[PDB]
Amino acid sequence: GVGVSTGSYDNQTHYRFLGDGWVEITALATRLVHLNMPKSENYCRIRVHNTTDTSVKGNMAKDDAHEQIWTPWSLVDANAWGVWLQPSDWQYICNTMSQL
Amino acid sequence: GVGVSTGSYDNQTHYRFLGDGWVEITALATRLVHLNMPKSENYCRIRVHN
Amino acid sequence: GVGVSTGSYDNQTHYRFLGDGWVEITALATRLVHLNMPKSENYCRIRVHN
Amino acid sequence: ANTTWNPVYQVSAEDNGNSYMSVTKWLPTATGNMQSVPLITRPVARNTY
Repeated sequence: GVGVSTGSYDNQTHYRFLGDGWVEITALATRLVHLNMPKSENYCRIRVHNTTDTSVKGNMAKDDAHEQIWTPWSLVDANAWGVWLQPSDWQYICNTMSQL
Repeated sequence: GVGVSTGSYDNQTHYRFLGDGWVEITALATRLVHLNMPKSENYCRIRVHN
Repeated sequence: GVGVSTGSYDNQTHYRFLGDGWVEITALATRLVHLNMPKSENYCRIRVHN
Repeated sequence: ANTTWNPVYQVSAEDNGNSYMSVTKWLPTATGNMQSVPLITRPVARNTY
């Protein structure tokens, strides 16, 4: 039942030369996540309207006026180039590959 | 043995158009229940008369 | 020869559920037209300049 | 099916206001409070003869 792992850790990057100038680059990334019990038990419709800047005549761009809907759910969005490849790898790609 | 889930959560509603004007509507609903140890150890025949 | 209709009147709209969320909507429309003998016997190149 | 010429009554959600069909009625609050009010059942018209 419980008491045994259910996966494997691997955060590397393999390069498979498919020849003809094309190369298949597979980027594996594994990380440890930390989630805490959300404070908002239910969906909230908080309305944020900063006036410390909007009220001023000079300040116009500092308009953070909006009304979002805070949900009790987190999100695992790893849409970042640095969260996939390795610092050294990117150097090789940009210096060699001409498109990706 | 113990230490693993035994189900799945799904509280949606799907619409399957069976054509001819009729549509099969399937409504799925999942919720978390909270039960406490009943105070009455046995069956009681309480008589309420306001 | 002449003295008998050559068509049928129907100005309704039928909905055929093709399922999968898509529905084929057929719109039929029939009307009576009234045409009068054009005044301009031939093509005219009228120039309007208010 | 639409067997009439004049549009039949429907159930819409008017903007946030005194209107009963207000959206805020079914929308969360700054804290997260919510409420479920009754809905208009049988909105479409039916001829009984």
